[PDB]
Amino acid sequence: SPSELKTILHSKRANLYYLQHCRVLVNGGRVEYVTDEGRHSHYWNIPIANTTSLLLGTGTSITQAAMRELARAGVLVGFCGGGGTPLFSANEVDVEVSWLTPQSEYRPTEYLQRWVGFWFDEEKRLVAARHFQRARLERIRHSWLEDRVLRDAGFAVDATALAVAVEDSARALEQAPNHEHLLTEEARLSKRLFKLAAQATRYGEFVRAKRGSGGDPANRFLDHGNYLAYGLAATATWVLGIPHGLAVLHGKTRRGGLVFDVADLIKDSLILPQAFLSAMRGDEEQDFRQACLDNLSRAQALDFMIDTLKDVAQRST
Amino acid sequence: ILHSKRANLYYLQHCRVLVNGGRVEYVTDEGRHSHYWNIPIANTTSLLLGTGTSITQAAMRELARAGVLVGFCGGGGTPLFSANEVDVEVSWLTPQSEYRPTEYLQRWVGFWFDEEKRLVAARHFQRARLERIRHSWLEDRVLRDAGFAVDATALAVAVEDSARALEQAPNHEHLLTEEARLSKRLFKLAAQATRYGEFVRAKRGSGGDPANRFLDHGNYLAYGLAATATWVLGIPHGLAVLHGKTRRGGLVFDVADLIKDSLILPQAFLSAMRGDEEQDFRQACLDNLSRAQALDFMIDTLKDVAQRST
Amino acid sequence: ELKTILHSKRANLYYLQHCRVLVNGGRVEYVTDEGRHSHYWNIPIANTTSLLLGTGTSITQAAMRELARAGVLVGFCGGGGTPLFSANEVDVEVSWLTPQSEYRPTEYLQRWVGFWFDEEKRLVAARHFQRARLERIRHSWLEDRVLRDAGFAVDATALAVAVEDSARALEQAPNHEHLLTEEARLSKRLFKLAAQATRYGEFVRAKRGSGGDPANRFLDHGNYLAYGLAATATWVLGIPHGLAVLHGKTRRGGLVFDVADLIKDSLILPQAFLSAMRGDEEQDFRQACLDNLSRAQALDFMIDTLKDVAQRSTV
Amino acid sequence: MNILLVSQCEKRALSETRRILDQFAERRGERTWQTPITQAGLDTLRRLLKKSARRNTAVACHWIRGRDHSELLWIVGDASRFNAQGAVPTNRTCRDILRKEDENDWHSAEDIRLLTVMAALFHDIGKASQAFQAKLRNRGKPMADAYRHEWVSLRLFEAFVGPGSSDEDWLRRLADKRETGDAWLSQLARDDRQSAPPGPFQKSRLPPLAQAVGWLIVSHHRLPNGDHRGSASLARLPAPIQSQWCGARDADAKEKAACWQFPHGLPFASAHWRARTALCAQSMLERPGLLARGPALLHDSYVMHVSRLILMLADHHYSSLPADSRLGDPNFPLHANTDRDSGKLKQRLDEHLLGVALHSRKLAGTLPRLERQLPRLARHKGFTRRVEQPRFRWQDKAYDCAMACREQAMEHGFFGLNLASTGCGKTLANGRILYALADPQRGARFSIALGLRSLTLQTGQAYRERLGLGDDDLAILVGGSAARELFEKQQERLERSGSESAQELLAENSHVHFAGTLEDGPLREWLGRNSAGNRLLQAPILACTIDHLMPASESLRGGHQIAPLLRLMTSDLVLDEVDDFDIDDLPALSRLVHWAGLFGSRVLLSSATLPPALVQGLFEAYRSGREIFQRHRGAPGRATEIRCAWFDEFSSQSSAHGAVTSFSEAHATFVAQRLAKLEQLPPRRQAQLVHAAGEARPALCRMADLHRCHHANIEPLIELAQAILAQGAPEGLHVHLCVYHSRHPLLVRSAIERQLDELLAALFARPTLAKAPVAEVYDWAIVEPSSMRSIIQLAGRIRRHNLYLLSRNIRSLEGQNPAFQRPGFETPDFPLDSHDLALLARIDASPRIVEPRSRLVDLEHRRLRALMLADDPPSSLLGVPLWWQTPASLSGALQTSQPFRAGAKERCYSNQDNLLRNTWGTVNYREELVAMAGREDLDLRQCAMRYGEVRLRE
Amino acid sequence: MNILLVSQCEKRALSETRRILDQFAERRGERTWQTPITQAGLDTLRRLLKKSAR
DNA sequence: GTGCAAGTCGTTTTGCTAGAGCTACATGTTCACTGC
DNA sequence: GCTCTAGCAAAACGACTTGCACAACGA
Repeated sequence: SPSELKTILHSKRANLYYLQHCRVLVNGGRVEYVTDEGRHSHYWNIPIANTTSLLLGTGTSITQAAMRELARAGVLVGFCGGGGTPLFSANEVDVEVSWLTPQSEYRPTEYLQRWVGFWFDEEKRLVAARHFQRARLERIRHSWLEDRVLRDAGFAVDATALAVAVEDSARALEQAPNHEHLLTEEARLSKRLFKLAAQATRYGEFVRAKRGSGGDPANRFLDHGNYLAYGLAATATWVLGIPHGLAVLHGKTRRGGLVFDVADLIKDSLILPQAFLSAMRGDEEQDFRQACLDNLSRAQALDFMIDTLKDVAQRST
Repeated sequence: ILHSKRANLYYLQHCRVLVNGGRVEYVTDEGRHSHYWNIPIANTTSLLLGTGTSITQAAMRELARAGVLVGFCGGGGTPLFSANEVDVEVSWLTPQSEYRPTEYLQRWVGFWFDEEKRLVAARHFQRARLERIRHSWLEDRVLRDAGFAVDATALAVAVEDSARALEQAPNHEHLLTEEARLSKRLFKLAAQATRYGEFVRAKRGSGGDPANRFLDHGNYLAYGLAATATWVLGIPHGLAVLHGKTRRGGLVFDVADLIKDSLILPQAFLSAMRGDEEQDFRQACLDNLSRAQALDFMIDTLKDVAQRST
Repeated sequence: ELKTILHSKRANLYYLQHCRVLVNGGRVEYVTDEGRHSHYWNIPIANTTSLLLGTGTSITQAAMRELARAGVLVGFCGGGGTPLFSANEVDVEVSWLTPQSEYRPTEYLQRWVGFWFDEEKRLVAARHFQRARLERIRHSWLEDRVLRDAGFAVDATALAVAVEDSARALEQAPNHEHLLTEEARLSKRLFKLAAQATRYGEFVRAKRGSGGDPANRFLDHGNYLAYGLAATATWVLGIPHGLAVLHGKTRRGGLVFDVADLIKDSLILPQAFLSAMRGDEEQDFRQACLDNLSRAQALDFMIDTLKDVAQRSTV
Repeated sequence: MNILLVSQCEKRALSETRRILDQFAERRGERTWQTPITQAGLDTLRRLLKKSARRNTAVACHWIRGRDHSELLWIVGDASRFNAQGAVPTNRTCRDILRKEDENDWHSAEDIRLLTVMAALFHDIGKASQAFQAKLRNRGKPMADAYRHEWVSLRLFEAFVGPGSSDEDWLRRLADKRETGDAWLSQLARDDRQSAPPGPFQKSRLPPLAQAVGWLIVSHHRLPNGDHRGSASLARLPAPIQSQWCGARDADAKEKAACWQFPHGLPFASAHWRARTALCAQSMLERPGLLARGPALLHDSYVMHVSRLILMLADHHYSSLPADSRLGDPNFPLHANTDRDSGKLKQRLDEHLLGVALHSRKLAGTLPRLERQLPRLARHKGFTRRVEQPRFRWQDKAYDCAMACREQAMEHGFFGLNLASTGCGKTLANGRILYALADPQRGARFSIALGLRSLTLQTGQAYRERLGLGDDDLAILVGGSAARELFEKQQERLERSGSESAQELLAENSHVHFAGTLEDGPLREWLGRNSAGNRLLQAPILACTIDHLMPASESLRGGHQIAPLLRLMTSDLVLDEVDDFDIDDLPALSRLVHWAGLFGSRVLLSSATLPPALVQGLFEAYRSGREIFQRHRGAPGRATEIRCAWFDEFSSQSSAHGAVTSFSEAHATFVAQRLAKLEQLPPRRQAQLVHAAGEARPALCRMADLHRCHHANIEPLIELAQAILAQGAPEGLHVHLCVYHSRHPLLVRSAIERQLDELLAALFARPTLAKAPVAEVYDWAIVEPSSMRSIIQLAGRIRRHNLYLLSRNIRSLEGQNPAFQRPGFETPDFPLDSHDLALLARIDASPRIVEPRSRLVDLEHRRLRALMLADDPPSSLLGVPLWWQTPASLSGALQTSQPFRAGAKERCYSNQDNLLRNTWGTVNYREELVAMAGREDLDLRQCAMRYGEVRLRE
Repeated sequence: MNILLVSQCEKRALSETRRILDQFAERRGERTWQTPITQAGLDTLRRLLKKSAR
């Protein structure tokens, strides 16, 4: 039933699927995806109850009955480009993911009312953006400098340099008078993080590629990881009922911007270390995705994401 | 198949949607002759995949290129499962994604917090609802022929009185209750017309008699249709006008209200008395909804209240 | 190589009744009567450390051979804590079958026999045993939060007084008869404090399986679990079971008893009483005791204790 | 350690798996176990399971590393029974549920279809001119027209669209089927003023979509070709086009007025033509975002060349069809063509237009399925299983390396170099590599091409035997392409009717042997009328000259590009002794390689030596081609990095690369390894080096030392052969002289090659022995110096299974200043300071395989780097990359200024007996011809016309 | 909370059990599942299995 | 007598093929009391 | 078109029957 199925709290479901070259159908009352294997077609199981979302890549198709089931279970479905590229992009247009949100599962009515209460006054939005960044900085510090797992894995980082970078950026964030300056600070923050991550990982010199066009392993992994972050952000913002459109920071170059704004919370605090770490190991995209999802589960990324949205709505009163 | 001439909304069933040769194509039992080929693909169109259908990621790409909303709905199009979120038109977002942002959310929120205006909206909803009762029960005789012969003078008097009451009373709390009294009288009138005998409306699906079950099914379909209307307008479900501000999915119930007693209730009693199957009831309901242009009406109403609220 | 798993790290220990232990398709198994049918059950020999065989059970030669290859101790015992045999003044709690095809190391054996044939050195070994016994019980009953959470509320002050008094008592205890009299007194102390520490009211310790109350029953059964782990420890070092230090002068194969006390008071007593409070069934009590024994790496401690006493007695 | 073990075994294996596991863990399910265990214990368990594992064995081991997380440790046995994370499928069926057949990745098929159909509706409209109609009905003296019909059509098209119009305006007007007014005819810019109107492709005249259609219509018989060929104009090339580019002629003004006269009116009267064009325009307008794409579409080589291909292939086919009435209005006054046999009007003009449009649409729908429906070679034993003799074990190394990067190449493309030395059976290695790159699951398709001036039956038969291939598997194409002379002869004959597209796809002087099925051809509907081309496509594998494929990029006139272009678009390409070309020929080769990468083929270069600058230039061409290609096939947006590969006697290697810099640094690494490794292997040969001061060729033209030690051009070869025949052998020496030059007839060349192949204690038992530069593609040899490539490869002929060099080349003895001009790349711009000739000890490819006036090798390196890497080389500036860095490919300009097989030209040898004026391995022309006519089932004279050809100078 | 489930069902019951469990965990063997899951979820799982037990 | 192995043979499980239907069942609000 | 249901047949699986070997290869 629609109830007795959405019992696993969305912030604790322990899967997130990425699929390519398969058909997502229904078989014997279960939602399954089938892959061609030469000898036979193999049916694979999908535990909709323990699932946050599906990401569907190239050569992939879905049937209506599956949508009925997934909607009942409150699972997001997203159509994306092949393994780290936009679904659509032409000239200076990009559409990273096309989302199918459930509409038959009514969602709480308070967070939405707060959000839409403040979303129509730029100053109040700016305050929200500030809160987003301060949370991001906080997550960066906690994760890089206070996680034993990343350290033991070989992510030895220069504490002092990171600390001064964090303090410098945070002060600049406070100085931010309007959005453009805020985005410039975001850019400066971002690459300084790349620089620190790289040379702390023996990667040597590095540069971030543009619009998913990178060749070296690091850029490819970063591009792929972004979609995992997008998926978690999309479900985080849906479960509170906030429409994707109501962005605060990245809204004016992106459709459904709020997903990206949320994703930044987790883009750099995780993912970014794991991407370089896997590149060092000479891992394979299949492995990088597996390890990345394990980190996201351990760190309770979704819970942090959900809490932050609650707080910033809360804090805007 | 054009499900709403006001929204350019199409219903696809018994077909696969795929991309061959860079054009989105429909693999159907009718081949070249299916009407689906006449579907215009533009930023004005919006699809509703129906029963027995599937779509390829490549198609999703081409539709996104053209900027066409997609949504999955069950039989006949009433239960809307999943769909694309629709953008919001304001001066600070500005992506060039070719997707027709819709401005009604800003209009809605522009007044939703002002209680007096919210009440005015509630009144407007109920005015529309009653006038749709008088229309379907009296002006059109299709129900008369089908067997729903009912007295007019009592119904007209009751509706006139309730309309007179709508223009009065201070707060939502009265409006809800006035509607409830009208509901009770309408139930009594319908039962008398149907010769169904005594009727009592149980809720939360505790009833066992056919009338109750058919009412539940009819309401379920009505809710689905309203959900489709709101999704086309992009208004979130939580910004109710007449239901409580804490009611999960309130708005859809507000919108669903303008057809329940106009189109569902008579059919529920008719089918129960006729002894129809559940499937027959469902088909009859969908036929009634199609004949009445219900979805278009509920779209027009939401647009009208938005414009009127300024 | 079935004997790659180090004995102290092996997982399971089995108690069986009303079944036949036999080989089937290369596996070692035991068969239970289930009504019309009979059911085969699997014994993962490589991951076991010993077997206890009780009422109405039998074994076949092939199974014995397979167990010997894996170095699994085997033991015949009475049902539900009763001795396998007992005359009026005689007890044989367990009859042990030790593997002989596999060859234990030697150094520990040579040290043991080196010191075992004189009274004074045996006295020294006994003192070391008892001191270790006190160490374990103190550490388990004080520094373990698991038992506290389970509901083992104990008076720290009284425990400290009793344990310190006992420790003082060991020193300048003249002869082993005095020493064993002392530890019997210590047992009485522990019985009482534990009982009053678990709301069991007044409790009197029964003797050689004559008890009727649940507490006596469970604790008598636990004695055999301890015997099993002690026997395997002794065999692993390669010491014959006969070279006892305290209990040899009524028991046969005494040393297994002497080693067992290392376990008995520290681990069995709480679980036995706690289960009595919960009124749990015997199977559950054994399962919990088993699980605690693994939790504490108890078999490892018994081995370490024997090694240490060997070294300290060397000089 | 806390383990969960799951079994997927079968039959006997699962009894064994149970026997093992049950000793280590309690069984908690019919196929599952779960217990704690020590790490060492688990390792032992894994070892025991592996010790005896059937192919049916399948066991997976899971670890719970803690609270709320689990991991997969290892799988024993058949890994296919699990996915990566260790899950197991719920159900499986052999039924095809995925149905991947239904849709295809041709993400631009619709665009080309629309452009083609639009062009077809206008392609031959210019034939409505009064001048053309008069020419059509006149059976007497034929007159060359003022302009070709297509140019008239283009001007009509431009007039209809009108200058300055947006694409929407003319599309809308065309779609509105109500409009029929011809007032726009007055706007038509008649070219017959004293003043010349501006080119229709100028910025002000036509919008992008219109420009695309205009180019596609004017280029449906010959590519435009003007005189301006500078870079500044090449970058905007479509705009500079003008009437002079398109075969305009000189004639009286009256005839030009007749060209601009349409007394009978345009096709607008016809009902169909108006309806069909309106429908097509409406469909084009409804296509999403096409108009915005237009400007990029104009410059896209893929879209334009595919559309051109499909356009002629339709026009050529329909022009060969018999007429029909149902199409259009039968009472139309104008006609399209005159029957060649009966010399009468054949097809109505609108009938022709509509027919071509219809057929073009059919082709557009058909083309994506060609790669699905064409014959392929699958499961050939010879390729697959291993080789037994260590001499060739490296070939297995190569096959494995290719098999290790199959699907990567399938996605991104492939660019491999077979760099191995001669005599190592390179043919087999090349074939195996290409077979490896094919999908194992439907089979392979590839072509083998070499640079011979023309190819004989023997080299093909040799390939057939080397590869273990049947006559239905491997096709062989003989001879070489024809010259412009015959084409102009023929267009003079045929332009009288105007059906220039009737010229045969393959010149009938060419012929193909292949013994497979023809009627199965997916293209039979359009190629069955020329069985030669149909056979060319049908054969799963074909061997031919490189010459036969160039018409793809070099067919400036006529539909000769059709067959080879389809071959590239449906099969992979191998180039062997690619370096044997002369310097002026490489630019065309680069064009070919670029297109090979443009249409999704995969390239494998093969040679014993390959200058680094050469491979860099070709690679950058292929990279550019692939980058263009990936915009229209496969998953859009994926980054370009080609799967490069190298093959050798010593090693095999592959790596992805995104740009030239990394590629060259990898290639140089592989060279460094090869030459260093080669120096370890002992030398095999020793070189050595004239009392000739006369100036008279005969007298100066007028072995024993070698025997005691151990036991450039045709004309001088003939001269010295005559001199040797006159002189005879010295004392105590019997000389057997086998002559084999390039001007022997193909029949004779084949026979000589057969004898030499067969003949070259057990040796003395052979029949003949007991009874007693074309060589570059023995116990001792005498060589005239031409270049290092010749020096080494000739040297490779020695003790393959001791050499003396002439200190100078005969042209140097004659004192010619650039003595090596013909054999080498010396030129008056780039000369040597002298022609008198450590490398003498080891004859290795080293000096020219690496790149470091006094060193010919240095001069050649400089020429290569300048010609095809530098942007501003010395002398005239027409570097290679202009081919893809500009819209050049819209014109015949670069094919004109950098022609292929350039210079003095042959004539194929109407009776001309007046011009005629009257050993081992010798061949009698009559005897072999008589035998082979029977083998070929032909009349003797007809057989002679097929194989007696020689490329003599006129 | 980390769970391992095994099914010894047979005939018609086995299909039903697969119908339920497959919606809560990936399948690891012919008859076994393994996944993390919250306590409330597990309670719902058992309740569902009981509802239609055989 | 105990256990192995080769051969038999009754279930039981999976997939294949036609053929037939085309669901998913309340939703008046606000606030005080109850779990982690 | 998609999925579910009913009926079938092939194959896999596990227990039974019988005939017989009687084991386990550093010091």
